[PDB]
Amino acid sequence: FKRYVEVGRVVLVTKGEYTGKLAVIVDIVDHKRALIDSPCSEFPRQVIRYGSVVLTHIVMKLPRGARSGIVAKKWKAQDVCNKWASSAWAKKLEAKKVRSQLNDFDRFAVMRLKKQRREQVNVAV
Amino acid sequence: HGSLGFLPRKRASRQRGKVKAFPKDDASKPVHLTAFLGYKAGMTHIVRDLDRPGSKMHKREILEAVTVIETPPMVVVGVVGYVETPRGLRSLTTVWAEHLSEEVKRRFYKNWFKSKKKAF
Amino acid sequence: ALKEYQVVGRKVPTEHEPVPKLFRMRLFAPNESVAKSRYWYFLKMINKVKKATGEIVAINEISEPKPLKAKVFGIWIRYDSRSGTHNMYKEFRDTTRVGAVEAMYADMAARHRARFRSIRILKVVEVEKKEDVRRNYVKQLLNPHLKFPLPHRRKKVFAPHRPSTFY
Amino acid sequence: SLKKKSKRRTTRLRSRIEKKAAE
Amino acid sequence: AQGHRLYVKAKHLSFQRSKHVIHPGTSIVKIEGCDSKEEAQFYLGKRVCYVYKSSKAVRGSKIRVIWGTIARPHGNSGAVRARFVHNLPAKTFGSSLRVMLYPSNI
Amino acid sequence: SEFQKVVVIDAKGHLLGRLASVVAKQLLGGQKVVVVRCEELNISGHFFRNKLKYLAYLRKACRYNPSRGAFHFRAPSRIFQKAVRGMLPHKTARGQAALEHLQAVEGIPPPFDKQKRVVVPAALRVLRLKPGRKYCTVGRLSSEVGWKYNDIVAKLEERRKVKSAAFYQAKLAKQKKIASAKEASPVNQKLSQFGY
Amino acid sequence: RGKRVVVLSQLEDTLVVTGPYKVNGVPIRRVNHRYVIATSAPKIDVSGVSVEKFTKAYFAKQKRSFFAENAPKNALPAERIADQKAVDAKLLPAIKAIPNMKEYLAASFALSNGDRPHLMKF
Amino acid sequence: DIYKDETLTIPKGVTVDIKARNVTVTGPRGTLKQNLRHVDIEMKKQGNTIKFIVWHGSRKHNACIRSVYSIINNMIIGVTQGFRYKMRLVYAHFPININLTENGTVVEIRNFLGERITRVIKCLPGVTVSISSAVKDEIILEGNSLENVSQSAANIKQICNVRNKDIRKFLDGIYVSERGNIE
RNA sequence: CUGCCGAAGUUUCCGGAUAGCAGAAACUCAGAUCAGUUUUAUGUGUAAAAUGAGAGUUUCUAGUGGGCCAUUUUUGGUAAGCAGAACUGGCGAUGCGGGAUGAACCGAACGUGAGGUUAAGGUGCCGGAAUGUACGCUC
RNA sequence: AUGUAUAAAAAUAGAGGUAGGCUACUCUCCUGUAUCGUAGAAGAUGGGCGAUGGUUGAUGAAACGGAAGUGUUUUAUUGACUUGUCCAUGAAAUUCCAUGAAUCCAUUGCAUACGACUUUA
Repeated sequence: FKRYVEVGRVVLVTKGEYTGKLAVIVDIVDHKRALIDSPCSEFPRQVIRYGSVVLTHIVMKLPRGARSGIVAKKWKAQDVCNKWASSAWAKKLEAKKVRSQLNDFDRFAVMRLKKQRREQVNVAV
Repeated sequence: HGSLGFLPRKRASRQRGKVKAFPKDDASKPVHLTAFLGYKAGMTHIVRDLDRPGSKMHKREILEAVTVIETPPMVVVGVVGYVETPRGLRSLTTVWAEHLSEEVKRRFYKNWFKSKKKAF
Repeated sequence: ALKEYQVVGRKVPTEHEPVPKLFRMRLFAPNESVAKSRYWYFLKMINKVKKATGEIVAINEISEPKPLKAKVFGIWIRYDSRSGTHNMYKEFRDTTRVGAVEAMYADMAARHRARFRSIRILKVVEVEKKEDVRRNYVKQLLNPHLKFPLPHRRKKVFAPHRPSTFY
Repeated sequence: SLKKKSKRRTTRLRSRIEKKAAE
Repeated sequence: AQGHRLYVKAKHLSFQRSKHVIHPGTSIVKIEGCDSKEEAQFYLGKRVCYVYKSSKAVRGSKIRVIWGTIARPHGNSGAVRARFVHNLPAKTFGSSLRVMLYPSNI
Repeated sequence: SEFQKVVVIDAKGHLLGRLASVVAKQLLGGQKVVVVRCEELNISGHFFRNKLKYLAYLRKACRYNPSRGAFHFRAPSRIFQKAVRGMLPHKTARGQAALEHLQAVEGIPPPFDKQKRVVVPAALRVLRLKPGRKYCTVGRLSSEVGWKYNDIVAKLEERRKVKSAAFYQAKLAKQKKIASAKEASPVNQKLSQFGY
Repeated sequence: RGKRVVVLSQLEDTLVVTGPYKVNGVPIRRVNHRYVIATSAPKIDVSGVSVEKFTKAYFAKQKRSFFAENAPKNALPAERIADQKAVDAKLLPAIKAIPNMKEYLAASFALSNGDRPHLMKF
Repeated sequence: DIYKDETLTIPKGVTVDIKARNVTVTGPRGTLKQNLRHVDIEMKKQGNTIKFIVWHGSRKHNACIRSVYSIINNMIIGVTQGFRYKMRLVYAHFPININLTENGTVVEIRNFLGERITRVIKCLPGVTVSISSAVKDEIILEGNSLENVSQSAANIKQICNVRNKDIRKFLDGIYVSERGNIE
């Protein structure tokens, strides 16, 4: 296995008002619940159910039950931010978000982009 | 009544007895045939020596009624290929001989005399 | 969702008892009306204090003082069965006394097919030391090296590809 | 059924079961 | 070739009914891409039409159309209720409907 | 969410009841459904329990002319079609039309082995059945009740896998070429800010 | 339908809109505001073209009291082409300065497979 | 319980791979393959140790951990040492005639209790049959698969069954005498 | 042919007279009396605040005088059923939603329609409605 | 019908690779909200610039597809179009939604209540 529910694991919230955010399991409650926190101010420290999160492969050292400030301090020290973005999974998710917020004019420019990209279709014989 | 495995007791839908099962194929055995067609003529009675070990008429003779079937040699006029499918055997294609005798050409026509003899 | 309520009441003052004792209970109910009703039923069944001759002097909702800290609660209960006489003690690990009560009601109704009326809460305490923690699963949750794979991972019908259903 | 016997019961049979439960 | 279809596709599922009574006046329409009653709030008030063909060449045309209006969502799965000028025939259960993008508010 | 003219469903690893209920709704919706690999369907419960189920189903027969009783069909496609049919108003013209808009086949015939085969997430065994629980397969169940084409379908599917895998290798090699030429053009990275 | 058009001004009820006639051949027309999808494409200058001339009476049809008659040769009056040509002359520099707008306005919008209007942002 | 694990240390056996739950153990004696797809147990391979792990399993599934551990240990013993079963012929009046064919893979038994029937029993794959010279009327069953060897011994004993006679007096038959390793 | 009003479904005395329920005619009554109701007080009964409603009588003239089902109390019980009362209900004069189907079960009581919202019961498919959410039990 | 556009396989307490020598690497998964395709009087008329490709129509083919192969390729041409990047004309008053055999008649008896069936002509 590559993913384990353990203290110090970074998780991605999937269901709820915090969908798409990154959190870290500060403490573990039981087989069905977990307590998480995030350095971003918009994400409060809260208890979540395991169905709402997906375990990311990134695990960072974290003492059990650390307060929000020290969690942010450890987060900045170990540079979890942009370490998640280094993964191809994050790039796909961010690209999906950018595609979602595109308007009609941007989509037209995309068509011209890929039409010019398709123009070459040149390969060695 | 009789056995329930033979009902519904109705007329056979064919004058010629159709084979419903052939012996299982074997690659070890070389290529041969399995069935033949003949015409019943009648039977007689014959006297035959009984070489039946353990029987009470061993090394003796008995009288047996035996049916005589005339079997003139059969002419191979074609071949049919069968392909196994998830819905059973299926006739993939049929190849006939170039020249067919009038005996087998008469089969395709109800009135061979009035026909234009256009088969094949 | 349940809400913890502090309920204080007494009988109506009278020349016999000009200063009746104020009885206070900590009981859980969805709303105030249910909490007062359960209080009066308990007071009648314990101190034989009539609902008619009494009145309610104070009602206050109680919030969890430390709702962000994982805790283990031990709950004493007097469950009613076919014989209508039982008493058990159960331990639940969670972050709110309300949550432990919520878990206990769901558990008892799931196993013994109990109801809110068949259940009466006897005492709720917060067991803080691993020494007093008794249940095996609670102990295996307070182990320092707790880690395990996530179980039960699980419109847009007609998915084109097979699910990963793994990591 | 599937076992040997129909789980579904006759309407007069259900009522007399209710009557037998009452007494 | 794909420079047309300014409309969203939909299917006429059934009438608005109880277990035993049908009300043919209002029809349940499954607009595709819609997945919730919150999503159906976008398609409220749009113009849904039923395009079919007949033998006669009325106005020199083989194709006739029954217009209609999306009224309100129906259920949690994103279906909608539509009121057509002429109530749709019972033979159109499962047929295709066209939900135009007008009257637009986007 | 969407529809096509014809939907091909790869019934491997699906559950008989869950898939049939989804299929029956799609047929009443007006879509044409083709369920391939019907012999690879799964049913909850262990093999012996399901075999006794069908056997007991075989017991359903009249005294008068058993040819007038319930016709028991042994093929896995016919088993699946019976499950779908009981979920349809088959005594009405609307129900009869929906049935005719469905084609259940064992394995994958040639007209459908060169088309994309979608799967139903709501009917998949790996998502619906708790791990370690006993489940049977309609192919083994059918072949024990009297279906007599298990081996040939297994052989024909082996050939289909071999031919299809060779096609995938050709397409993957082509995909490798187009992928290499994808980022070769600088225009891809010029304004990829739109997420493409 | 499906033509991308530039809005000149808002009338009492309709929008007096016209695409650059040399681009997509859309003359000055009243269009009801419920039959228009307002895209978030970058704005262009409209303050430089006179629009007070376009009135409800100006767009109004004559009385009723033939198809070879009328037609946009005989019944399309000369001055109408003069405002139309003037509008294109006043609008072309803006769409020339900002990239892809001439190409964008020439193209026609249409939905494709898997396109959901309730999610797509215009 | 959350965690239930059994640890096994591997001997000098070459390969103990459990890819796709298919244990394919290659040792000095040979290579044995078995399928453990009927048990939902994690098979962690790290260095010289193999962990059979079950998370949140019931007692019925938890009992499979030790059973899996033993059978894997048994087959590992087979690829390293092998299994050998010694059976002694027992006859009162009629000597039991035993002949070996295809280097012993099939045993046909005659002259049992005076019966003229030739009982032919084929051993399971991975087993060979030999006649011991040190001890008379001795049959040796050696191979890699303990289950196959034991099943072959059980089949031989079951075939040579005395019927309709008093067991207390009639003792004719073939029975297992010694079970162990090759060395 | 349409419209309006609309029961009794049984006491009490010898087939009935009576009463009761339904109407009509003619009277007086609004600072008045009533009530399938609840409080208060005196010792379950009696008497006087709450709430609702306009409240009374006299004449005379139709129809009704059965039963069924169920609850509770109680009398015995009895292999076990049940049997005897009382009690007010439900049906009976009455369609409708649900209970797969139904004299007695859960809702609901009816002019013709449009829209909205619910009851009882439901939301895998037949079948309108979440193959919803959360926690357990079961092979 | 309105793009009627999309063919690996298996596992799910795991797979697929890439890069290696059945074993040592690291990467990817976590659904398609993807990919292909999509500017043009239902798509007009010319002119450049830059590819030297793409889309096809009609021929001529050869290789492949049997499970229901009724379709996959490779192509040799020929006829078109090309938006790959720029230009110049045209649309409109539709001046605010509507879209050769068989049968009968005969013949046979291998058949038969009557039809049917087997023959012959």
